Amino acid sequence: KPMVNESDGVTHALYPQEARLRNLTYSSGLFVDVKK
Amino acid sequence: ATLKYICAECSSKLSLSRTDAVRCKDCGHRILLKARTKRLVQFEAR
Amino acid sequence: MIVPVRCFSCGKVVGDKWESYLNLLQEDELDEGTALSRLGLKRYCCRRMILTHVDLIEKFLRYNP
Ligand SMILES: [Zn+2]
Ligand SMILES: [Zn+2]
Repeated sequence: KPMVNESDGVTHALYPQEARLRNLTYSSGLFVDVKK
Repeated sequence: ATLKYICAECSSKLSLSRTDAVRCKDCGHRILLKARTKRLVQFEAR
Repeated sequence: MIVPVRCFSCGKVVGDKWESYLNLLQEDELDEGTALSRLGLKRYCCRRMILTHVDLIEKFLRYNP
């Protein structure tokens, strides 16, 4: 679900209302089991 | 006696100066408004 | 979006009648057509004013600080 990885802070569970005001991008993390 | 900024959610008169981060006393919510002017304003009542 | 004080058309006061009207509906279980006549709103210029208002202010209030 949406997250905001900003330096000087954790990673906030981002929300619409805020991404708009802050000019961020209401996106999220893409993870895949890379096997070697 | 006075104030300056505010927290969008946990509406709490806050404020500070340069390099004082841009967070709040509790709510991380890094938004912050800038509460009204003291110089009262007047209006045409029409 | 709050009841208009006075009707655009003739200017007859109507700011007060809001709450009264909302009752003549809910409580006194009447029909708009009559509730309006009850509040003394004669011609359509005054009628259309109340009958049509959309008290948005309420959804506004429901926000927070
Ligand atoms: Zn806060
Ligand atoms: Zn009228």
